[PDB]
Amino acid sequence: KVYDRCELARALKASGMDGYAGNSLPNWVCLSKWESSYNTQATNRNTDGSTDYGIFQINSRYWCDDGRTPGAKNVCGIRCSQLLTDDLTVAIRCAKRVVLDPNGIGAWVAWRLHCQNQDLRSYVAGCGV
Ligand SMILES: CC(=O)N[C@H]1[C@@H](Oc2ccc3c(C)cc(=O)oc3c2)O[C@H](CO)[C@@H](O[C@@H]2O[C@H](CO)[C@@H](O[C@@H]3O[C@H](CO)[C@@H](O)[C@H](O)[C@H]3NC(C)=O)[C@H](O)[C@H]2NC(C)=O)[C@@H]1O
Repeated sequence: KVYDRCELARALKASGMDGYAGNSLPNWVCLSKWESSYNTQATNRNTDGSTDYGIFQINSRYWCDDGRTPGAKNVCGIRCSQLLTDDLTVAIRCAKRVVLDPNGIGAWVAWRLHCQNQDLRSYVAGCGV
């Protein structure tokens, strides 16, 4: 499913993502926008054999099992396939686990590049959240 910006915002707010580990809502909308363009079925293969999965583009080397990534750890304890569903429950739960590591929201290259040290007010504007 390709989420509408405000449709996503409402779904993340409802899942407790606003302030999750000190990361306000606009941070998560900004990273979903630039990581996948709000598409839960987005996939991206890397040089090293790993693949990025879903709306938050979670890597198969540490967080999920896709059966073709060499030396993977599956810390989220899921199949990567579970990150591409229209239903965000599993993606949210894994993303929640990703920001608990020391690097936090800095784990996401799109966040560091287009959201970090920017005015993200516009990503939630008009959503009524
Ligand atoms: C949001 C997702 O999937 N992001 C992960 C991933 O994602 C991408 C995704 C797309 C790209 C693209 C398109 C291009 C490009 O150049 O790079 C990418 C990296 O690749 C990073 C590789 O460094 C991971 O970051 C690395 O990931 C784990 C998660 O924490 C680390 O292991 C953990 O390291 C910390 C030390 O800080 C410990 O606390 C824990 O022991 C440990 N493992 C566990 C299980 O928690 C490691 O350090 C950290 N790497 C560095 C060098 O930043 C980050 O998680």
